[PDB]
Amino acid sequence: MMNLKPQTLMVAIQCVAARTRELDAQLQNDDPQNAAELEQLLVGYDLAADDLKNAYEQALGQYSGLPPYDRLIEEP
Amino acid sequence: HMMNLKPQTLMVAIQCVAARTRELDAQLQNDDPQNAAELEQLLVGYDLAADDLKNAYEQALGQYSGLPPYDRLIE
Repeated sequence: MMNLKPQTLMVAIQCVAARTRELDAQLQNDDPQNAAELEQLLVGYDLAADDLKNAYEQALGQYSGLPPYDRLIEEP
Repeated sequence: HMMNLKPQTLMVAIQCVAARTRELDAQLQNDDPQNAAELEQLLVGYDLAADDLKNAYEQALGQYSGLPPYDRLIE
């Protein structure tokens, strides 16, 4: 039940967004490797991303000066 | 007592940060010191996040049954 620190939330959000773009790039490759498995992972990454985003929207009211959420998830 | 992140979110985060940390460690052995300072600053941050994640996941291991050991996540 503890909260995560806002700094932790930024690191996690940026990390999962990058991993998500990495797997999307693989899947759009001409002859894809392990597609079923990448799609299963991506379900999980999206759920984690959505949960992080909710926690960050709380942080924005509590810790000053944080970037807008759309900046953290920018490509790049 | 309020973000209420799900255990599974913490698992994905833990794994993601451990992987990004190994990536930056690898890059530091490529023999290009150009941005070594910058990668080392980032690595401090990644380690801080990893510690905070680890704390939170240990709470989860106390509230819920059948979650994987922490060490399995960071292998």
